[PDB]
Amino acid sequence: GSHMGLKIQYYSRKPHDSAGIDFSFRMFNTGNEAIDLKDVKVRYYFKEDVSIDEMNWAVYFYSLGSEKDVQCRFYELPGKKEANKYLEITFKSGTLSPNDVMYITGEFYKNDWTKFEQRDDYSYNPADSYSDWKRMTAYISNKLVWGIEP
Ligand SMILES: [Ca+2]
Repeated sequence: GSHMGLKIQYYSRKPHDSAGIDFSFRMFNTGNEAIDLKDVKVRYYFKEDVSIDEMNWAVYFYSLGSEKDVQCRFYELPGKKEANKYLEITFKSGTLSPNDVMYITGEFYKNDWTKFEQRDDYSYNPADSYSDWKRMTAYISNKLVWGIEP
């Protein structure tokens, strides 16, 4: 009984052209040790020509505490054919015991209110139910534990 593990499931009911990108997801502790969410980050990858400072994000719900405890930031991802941006989600608090699940809800937008095209976004899963989603990644202490980077 000696390893940590996470798994992400997510889906978006937004149409492929959308003002908001929904990054709401759930995450399970699949290992056999409790996890401090302060050590965890998650990435949602996409493609956009706008600068990271031309987008804004919001988190509306966090099952393990206040929504204020979920902090996000946009980053550039250069030199990759499959994506050129990610939103990284981090946590100020929260604990997940083995087999427990957490949820967040959140969306991001362009400052100029123009629409995103999501068909070229690596992490987009247009669906109406949960399944394991390998195109969002999760890390513990900066080590990759779930998913596949672009
Ligand atoms: Ca896009």
